[PDB]
Amino acid sequence: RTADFRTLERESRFINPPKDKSAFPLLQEAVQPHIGSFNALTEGPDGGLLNLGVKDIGEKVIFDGKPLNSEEISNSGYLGNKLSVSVEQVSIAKPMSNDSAVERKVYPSESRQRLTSYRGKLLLKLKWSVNNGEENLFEVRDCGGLPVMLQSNRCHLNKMSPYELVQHKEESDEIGGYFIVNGIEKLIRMLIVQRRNHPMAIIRPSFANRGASYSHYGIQIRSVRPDQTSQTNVLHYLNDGQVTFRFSWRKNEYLVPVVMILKALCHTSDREIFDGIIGNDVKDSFLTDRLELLLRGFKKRYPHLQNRTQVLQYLGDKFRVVFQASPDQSDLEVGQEVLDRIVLVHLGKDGSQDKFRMLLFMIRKLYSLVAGECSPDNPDATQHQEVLLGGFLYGMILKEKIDEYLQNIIAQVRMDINRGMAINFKDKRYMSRVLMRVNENIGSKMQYFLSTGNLVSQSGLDLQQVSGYTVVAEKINFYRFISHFRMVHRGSFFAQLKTTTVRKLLPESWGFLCPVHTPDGSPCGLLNHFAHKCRISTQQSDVSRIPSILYSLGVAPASHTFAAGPSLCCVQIDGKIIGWVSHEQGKIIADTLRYWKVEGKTPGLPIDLEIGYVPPSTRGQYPGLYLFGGHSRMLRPVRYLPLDKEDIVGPFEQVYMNIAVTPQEIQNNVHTHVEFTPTNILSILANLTPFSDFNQSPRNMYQCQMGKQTMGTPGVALCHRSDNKLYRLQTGQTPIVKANLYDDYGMDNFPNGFNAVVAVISYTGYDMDDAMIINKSADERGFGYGT
Amino acid sequence: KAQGRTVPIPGVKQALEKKEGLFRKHMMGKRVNYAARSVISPDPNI
Amino acid sequence: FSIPDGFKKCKHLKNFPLNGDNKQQQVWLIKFPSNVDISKLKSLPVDFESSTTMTIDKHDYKIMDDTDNMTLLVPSESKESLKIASTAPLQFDKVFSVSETAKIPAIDYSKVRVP
Amino acid sequence: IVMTASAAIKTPQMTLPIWNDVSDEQADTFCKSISKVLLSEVIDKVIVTETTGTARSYVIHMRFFDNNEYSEEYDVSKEELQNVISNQFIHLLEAAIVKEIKKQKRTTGPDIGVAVPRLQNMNKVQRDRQSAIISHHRFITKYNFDDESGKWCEFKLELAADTEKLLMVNIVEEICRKSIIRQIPHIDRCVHPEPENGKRVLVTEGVNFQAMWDQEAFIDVDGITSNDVAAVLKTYGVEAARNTIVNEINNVFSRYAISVSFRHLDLIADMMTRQGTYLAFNRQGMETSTSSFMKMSYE
Amino acid sequence: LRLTAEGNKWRTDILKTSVDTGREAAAEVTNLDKDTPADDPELLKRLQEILRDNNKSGILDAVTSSKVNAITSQVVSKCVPDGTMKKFPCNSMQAMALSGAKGSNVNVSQIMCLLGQQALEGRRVPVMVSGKTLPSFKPYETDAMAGGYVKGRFYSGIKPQEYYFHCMAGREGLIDTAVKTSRSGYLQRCLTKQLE
Amino acid sequence: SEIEIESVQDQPSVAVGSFFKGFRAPSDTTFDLYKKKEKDEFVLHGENERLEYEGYTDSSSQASNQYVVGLFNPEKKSIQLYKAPVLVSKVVSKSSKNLRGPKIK
Amino acid sequence: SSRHGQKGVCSRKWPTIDMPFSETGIQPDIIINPHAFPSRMTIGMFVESLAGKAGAL
Amino acid sequence: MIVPVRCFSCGKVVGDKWESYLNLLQEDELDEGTALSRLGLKRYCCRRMILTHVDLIEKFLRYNPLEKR
Amino acid sequence: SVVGSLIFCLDCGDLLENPNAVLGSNVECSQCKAIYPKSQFSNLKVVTTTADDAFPSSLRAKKSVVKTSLKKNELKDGATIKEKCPQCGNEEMNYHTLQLRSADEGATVFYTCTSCGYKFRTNN
Ligand SMILES: [Zn+2]
Ligand SMILES: [Zn+2]
Ligand SMILES: [Zn+2]
Repeated sequence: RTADFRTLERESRFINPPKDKSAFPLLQEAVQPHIGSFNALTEGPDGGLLNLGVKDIGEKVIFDGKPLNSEEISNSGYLGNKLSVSVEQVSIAKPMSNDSAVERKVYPSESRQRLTSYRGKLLLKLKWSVNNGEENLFEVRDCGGLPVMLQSNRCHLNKMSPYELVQHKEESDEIGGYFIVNGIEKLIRMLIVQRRNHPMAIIRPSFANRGASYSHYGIQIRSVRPDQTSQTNVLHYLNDGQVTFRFSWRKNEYLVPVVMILKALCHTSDREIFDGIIGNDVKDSFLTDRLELLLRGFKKRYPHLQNRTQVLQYLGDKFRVVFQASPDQSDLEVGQEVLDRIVLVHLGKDGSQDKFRMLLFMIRKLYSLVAGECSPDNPDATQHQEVLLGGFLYGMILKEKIDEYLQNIIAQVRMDINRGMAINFKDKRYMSRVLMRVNENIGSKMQYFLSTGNLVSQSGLDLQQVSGYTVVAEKINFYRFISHFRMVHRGSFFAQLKTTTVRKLLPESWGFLCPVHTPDGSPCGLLNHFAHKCRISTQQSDVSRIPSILYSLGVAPASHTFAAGPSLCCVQIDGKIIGWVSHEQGKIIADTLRYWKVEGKTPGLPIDLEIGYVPPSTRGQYPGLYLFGGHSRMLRPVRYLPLDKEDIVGPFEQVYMNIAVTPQEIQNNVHTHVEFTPTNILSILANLTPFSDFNQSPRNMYQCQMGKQTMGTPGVALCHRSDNKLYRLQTGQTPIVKANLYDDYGMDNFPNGFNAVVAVISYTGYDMDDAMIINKSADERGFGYGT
Repeated sequence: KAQGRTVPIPGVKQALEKKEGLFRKHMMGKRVNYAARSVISPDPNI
Repeated sequence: FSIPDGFKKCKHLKNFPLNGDNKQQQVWLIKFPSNVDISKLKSLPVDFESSTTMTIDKHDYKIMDDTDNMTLLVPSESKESLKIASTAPLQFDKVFSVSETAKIPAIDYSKVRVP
Repeated sequence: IVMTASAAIKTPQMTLPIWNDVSDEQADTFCKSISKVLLSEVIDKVIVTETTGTARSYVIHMRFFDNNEYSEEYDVSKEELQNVISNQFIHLLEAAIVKEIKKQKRTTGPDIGVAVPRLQNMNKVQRDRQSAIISHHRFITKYNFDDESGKWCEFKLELAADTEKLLMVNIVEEICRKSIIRQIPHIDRCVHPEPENGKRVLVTEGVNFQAMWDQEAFIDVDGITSNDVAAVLKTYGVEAARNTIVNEINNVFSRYAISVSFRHLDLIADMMTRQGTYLAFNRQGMETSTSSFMKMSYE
Repeated sequence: LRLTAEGNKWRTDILKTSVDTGREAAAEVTNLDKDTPADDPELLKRLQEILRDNNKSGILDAVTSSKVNAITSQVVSKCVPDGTMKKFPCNSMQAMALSGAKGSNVNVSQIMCLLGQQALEGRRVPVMVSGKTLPSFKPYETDAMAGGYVKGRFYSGIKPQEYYFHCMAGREGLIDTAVKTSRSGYLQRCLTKQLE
Repeated sequence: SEIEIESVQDQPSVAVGSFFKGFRAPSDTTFDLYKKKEKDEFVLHGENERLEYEGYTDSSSQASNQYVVGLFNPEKKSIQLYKAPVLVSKVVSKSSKNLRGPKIK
Repeated sequence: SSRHGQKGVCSRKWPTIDMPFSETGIQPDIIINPHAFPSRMTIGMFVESLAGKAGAL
Repeated sequence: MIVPVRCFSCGKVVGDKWESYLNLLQEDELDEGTALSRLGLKRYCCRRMILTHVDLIEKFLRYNPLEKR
Repeated sequence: SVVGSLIFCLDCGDLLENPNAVLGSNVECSQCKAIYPKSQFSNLKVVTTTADDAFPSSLRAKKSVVKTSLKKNELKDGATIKEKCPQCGNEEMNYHTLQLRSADEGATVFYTCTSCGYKFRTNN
């Protein structure tokens, strides 16, 4: 008959911490993008991001300064003995303490009390290959203590039930997601980054002021490797009618003609490039001239480059120094190495045909933007972005440090061969001598990142900023603490801009980014907080079975069709252009896919899949069927009207989707979905605010900041802590007036206030606008007392 | 006005213009004796 | 060339009825999914324009027809392998494509929209 | 005003008081007569028919709006359009094509491997006219303009066999929005707003008093206001500039409904005009001050 | 904070005319005679032309805003104070606004009548490339609510669509307080040093 | 309108190979067909005095789509169906097999 | 502060004898000035007041 | 932490009524309201005191650095 | 195959050079030394139209079916509240709302008169 508080249930759970599944699953679902992100570093298919990362950094070559002595012109060309060093596997151990002999388990409570770091032993199988594997030497090298995330894959608490956690001096429903570094709990802040594997048509005045006769128009795709490392490729339209390919290696930008990078990927004719960009719209005079400028320009500048091999050799010759790929690597090898490491890396190696098709599509999208056929894509909008999770960022910098680690081994060998010469690479003694003369403490390097937030890297990753990647998981009260793990920042670089569009609350954020929960002043609209039911993608699956479903639904293969433009629908799966269809059929496929998606009868179509359909419009967004399944995606649950079942929606696909708020507001022929509860669009703290639909907008916002600054309960396991400073309310009380989500997050474990007899009265004369009166006899009785 | 040494030591010109300058920070404005600071509270009885 | 490995040359090739007289000849191209069996169906219902309906063992299909490069290679003889079709290059008279269509259910508004 | 005493104001304006004998239609026609007119504003379509024969032939057809349409919207005649194309536009177009040929032959392409900076049937009178224009232009062959109706302008451009491919439409487009039909110096647009406190006025988006002095039949030359202090000082003197400072500072406060006593503004203005010039409250204005200690404690 | 049964009837009746206003203004800027339906194919094509241009959208926003704000003014003029249950001097909320003790009749009207049109940077609510102002509303919806016009009051509560739109306009002010490089510190310092 | 089928051939016979827009060729050269043994992949190869033709089947398209070519009769209203694989064909020239030193300066 | 963004500093710790006393015999723990609400428009607190009282009884 | 001694508002002893309240909810199976009435809490200030009490002390006590396990 | 101003090979698909740059009566492909032309390729022409968005003007705006500009006075101030005018004494008075300063600070009201047209600024 009511929406009561659990009193009998609460007190029983306080005495008896459950031995089964922990209560309040939403609390663990809040730290799901943090724990999940770090879990994918070792566990999951393909052996985790860290094993994929060392598989992508590859070998590091150095040659011995010794002759061949063969009975010859070979002697002069002989570089010596080859030494290719790499890392096959990467291991992480749960925190242990050795005393030199037998190891003992070290729990988080110990690390906090000891004022030390909760580190796990980092191991990595080093490969010492000589003369291209004529003799291989393996050694599992201990690379220091890597700080491990709490309640994760490599934490001692992940299996533990509420009872076990209390017996191990932790909170009954301990969330985790943070790192204990020198006694300080530090977390990796989530970042808003460009949506992976999608060509974005952007107008930027910045592009013009860089080079000669450069326009505002351009295309930008953020290609991501399976190890989560990113590599952005940019297309520029010059006023000459020339198209240039922009990229980054080390920390320098490089420009190459697009017709050169196209001919390097696969053997094609000039007409194959023509058919690839210009479809049946051959009569478009605007396109007819622009493409002639590209093809004739390439023929004028490079008349010698007449085949795929010559192009690769010319590319290899000019990039042999920057890519450091030398001195036995041919210009054909270096050329291909450039392509495999720079051009559309999301499609990866053995997918040059796929890279060629995607590149032609980017040129057509670029020409549609110049003409005006296509409106520019907004990077600041939620639809054209994803969320770089902490664990993924941690894995990226780890991959960077192991690349540095291999570079250091070569540096030691280069020092050795440039002086005393020492001995050969086949001797294990020499390997052991080199290895202990190299700084192998990657754990300290990773401990530095978690202790300063400063990004020290040779590439600088695909990020703009270099600081503030890590923040102290402030436990002044639980409300502030739980909000940290739901907080997302656009970037430190964006905070120093006169643009207000970035800070503006947009409709694209509906159900993903909370409209209330944002700070006042400088972090307003920059330091956002996600919705309580919003989730972030940890990996992808069944993605390989979807092209088979699409081709069967009438999708004509891109390799046979040869027709491109905004006049036809382009079908893509994680940036992989698979085919071509009509815009009429394009929606039919998009609607029928969603139907078999929610139905548990189809094995190859996952419910978490994003079906981004873009209908054709008059000077609107570039049309197509851009499907997504990959990591970092923003996802939220909604009720799908036919079948009456749950459906997962992304911010890209939502823009054209008609989702009613309440079931009574469903309009015929113009609605496909409905919300479960409108409370799904707000944060945890925003939902906790009583009758927020009766308060003025900035007061609801200020409450989030207030509840964060309140002297409440920072925890109950304080007698085993040693934090800088803690604020504890002695007499905590359960709210009579409360949202039911207060119980769903078990906020009664950490009371933030007290129920007081409040009279709206002007009586004393000391209370006026910003001043309020407290009762003396109440204060004397311990009301609002804190320590 | 001196050659680069492998931040240099400030000269007497730098001492007079450290930030706002000696004239602005210690002549036009000064820290004073017989003064106090506190949070203000309202009172209708005074 | 000779490469790749595991590939054997096609010696025997079946006869193709190609004449192109004048009461005239027509060459058709059809696209089909891997789920349907071609040897099972002995009759295909097809009419002009995009409008088409087909049902083969619970599964529903639609035959998309379009007026309008692909090159047809017809075998002149089994020993002559394959050669480009010509009359005076050659193009298909009519091009068709079979697309699997699913019936999406109508929203039960009387059951979902509740005051 | 106060801090920089800028001679180059962001929005320089002129308030022109119109007489009573000049009607609302006459004043709007006058606004059009002074407003800067560009070739872009009268053109509807440009069709370039690039044909390569024998020589790159470029048939540029200028499809303008109807003669009565732009004459009622910009106060521009067909005769006015003829003079601009035959004297300015062709000379500007020829210079742009020559520059584009040089730019094509200069840099063949970007340097690979080298690092670039980071992101972050014709009449007799018509024939004599065409022949005279051919003698004044090095690349044109034909020039026919609609003299009766006044709707189009067609002209043929002949280029060498070595000139090869070129984007003429984009080249033409840029020169059209750069070509001025009629412009009164330093003035961009003259508009007719709602009468300010009962006063019939015209607000100019530029400053040139001597040009407005010639429009005595429309404007009361003894009441022509301007926000630009330096421009007022140059033409009307220090006391006029002084009066502009007290009025302009008052406009800044009156807009935000803030009342500041004129005793303050008059003092500020008198201090800025103490040297008979327009001095600002900064290092430059301060140079003429007796106290070196006051100067030392500023910067 | 309460209106009388008589006063609340007036509120619902004036706000009943606001549904037509959305399409009426949309039909005026687009230039269409006899007032074409909300689902008209030519009207929807005409509204798209407006969506792609910053100036054209401005004309649409300013016309629709002036028309819905006229409906707001009517509600407020009728319901306050002749429709309020408790009246001055006893209605303390009303008393504080009239006395000048704290608040105004504008705040009082948002509490007891309606929030009105949520204005963002001089215009209405921002609209997506799809022509949708929210995923809940129809693409190129010719309704006042879709544009940000809140019929709800803080006493009765505000709908989720209205809540999100209020969140936009509410934050918009705080964003301006964050992006305001203009300071009166140096301006005054330059005058005082020369005029001391 | 139900159209009847006379015969269906599941054996290799006739094939289709897409080149580019505006392909003529000498129309006297031969194309050697190849096969690999669930789904069979086909490879096309031709030779000329100045040119050379190479074709193959798309791995993602073969397992998902099955292409067929048929001959229609205007009076009998019967179609003779024959399975035809689509081969993505590229043409290499005499200019190919040209390269400089593996390492230059 | 209440859960409606109505923060205020403690102006004084008023004695219960000097505090206004209810018909029930209760004197408020906290006193909020009525002049806070017309500008902030925190009606959520107003409904929270009669809800909290109903739930306590 | 533990049940407060005396009601913050009036001063009526509430500390002796915490364990007795849980017994009226468990054994007697009464509702929240009737249980408080039987304890002698009629003022809503005294009513909320026990009704709204969390009792985090039982959660706090489970961490004892003086006894093993 | 010839398209617009572009001339492509039928055998390989390479873009053939302009007939004016190379030697007379005969043109040859760079890939294979193919025999061309046929003289039937003709003097190629391309009809390139203007962008239409390239010339933004007041007249181009008057050619738009939707309203592009507002009239001199045909735009009335909608928001009106009953408030005593401090200028002389009027009932009808316009208003504007915006949340200035911190999230703790109140809302500022911007009043406007209808009889004269005088702006205003007062928080409370
Ligand atoms: Zn009591
Ligand atoms: Zn050729
Ligand atoms: Zn007045």
